[PDB]
Amino acid sequence: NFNVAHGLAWSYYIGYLRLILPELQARIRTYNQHYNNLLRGAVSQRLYILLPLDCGVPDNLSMADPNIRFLDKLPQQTGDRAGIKDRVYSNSIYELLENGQRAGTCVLEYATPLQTLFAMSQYSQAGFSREDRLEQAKLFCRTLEDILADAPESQNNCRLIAYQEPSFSLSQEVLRHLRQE
Amino acid sequence: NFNVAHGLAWSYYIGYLRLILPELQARIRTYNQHYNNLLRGAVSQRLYILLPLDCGVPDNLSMADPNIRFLDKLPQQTGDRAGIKDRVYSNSIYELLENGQRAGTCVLEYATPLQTLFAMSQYSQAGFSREDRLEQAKLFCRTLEDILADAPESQNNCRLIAYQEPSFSLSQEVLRHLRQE
Ligand SMILES: Nc1nc2c(ncn2[C@@H]2O[C@@H]3COP(=O)(O)O[C@H]4C[C@H](Oc5ccncn5)C[C@@H]4COP(=O)(O)O[C@@H]2[C@@H]3O)c(=O)[nH]1
Repeated sequence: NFNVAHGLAWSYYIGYLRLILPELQARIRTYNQHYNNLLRGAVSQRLYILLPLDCGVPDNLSMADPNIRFLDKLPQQTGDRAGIKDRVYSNSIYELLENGQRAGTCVLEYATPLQTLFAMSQYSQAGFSREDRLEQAKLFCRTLEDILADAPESQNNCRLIAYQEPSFSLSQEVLRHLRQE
Repeated sequence: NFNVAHGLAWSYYIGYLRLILPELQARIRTYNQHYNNLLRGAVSQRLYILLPLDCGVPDNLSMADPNIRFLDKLPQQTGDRAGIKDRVYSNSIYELLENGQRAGTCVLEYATPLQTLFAMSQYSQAGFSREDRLEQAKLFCRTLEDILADAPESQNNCRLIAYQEPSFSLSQEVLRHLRQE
């Protein structure tokens, strides 16, 4: 069942990343210059993409870690897509707390196809076991990294954060990637 | 390569159809009662989903047929999704012209995963030929129909329109499905 995660990764590139990454720096600059609080640190460049290998993808990031707190939305990106006039692509900005204080600010989200792998393992008609789910999650991330390595749209625009939970700190995991830049 | 279209279909259900179909009747009623022109026909119930087996999915439906013309958007559906606060699900309403006159009004769009199958066949690193694309497109539609047949979310909410181009009239193809209701 190689083909499942392979297709989901290509889908994620074709239907999302290649569309939004080219416009993301401009959107962040606009946020930083026009909407961001005058007294706060700039939003980091780059979309940070969370890849939990157990495909546990909560809708609310504050569920996964208290130290990750919603700050604001970027300006919306819209475009006609497959018969939908002005389909909306939206991204959320988070503050990352270290010792009750802001250590970082970045555009952050989960790779939503990992939600599909999770659900497919829960639905009997999908014919996809829980054991194949880790293997698929890993294959998804490899394929995605292979794609972005060749992608002209990835111009230091994008950072993948793969992780496994065995207390694990997600905010620390993100701060580690954020400080490397 | 059974697994490609299989996963894309499940993804389409999990990440879209199961989320929007339950709320679609309410959204259409709201449009019909509050936003729709007093003197026009009601928008049909049901989301009409175009499935061109050649995976030719233009962004603008007026490209595919002059007689299909954008009228309006439904009210937006929003929800927190995978770390994105207020991700937007948007649908477009079209008028369908027969002899220069309005014969029908419906919420209409293409199945966007067919765009992924198309693009995957164009990108060398995807390892997916044009010949496998028809087979995958067919498998996508079968899997989707299998899912919706068991789906509690599909409550006469949803109509699949599969077709192949050999002049073919898309608006007629849609009017045929629309008049069956
Ligand atoms: N028409 C229509 N189809 C939709 C819509 N939303 C999802 N779908 C389709 O549902 C399936 C599963 O969705 P996922 O969210 O798990 O995966 C997505 C995640 C990412 O997209 C975004 C977009 C905005 N913000 C975050 N991520 C790329 C990937 C593929 O996205 P698509 O190529 O658009 O197709 C998908 C896919 O086939 C919609 O609003 N309209």
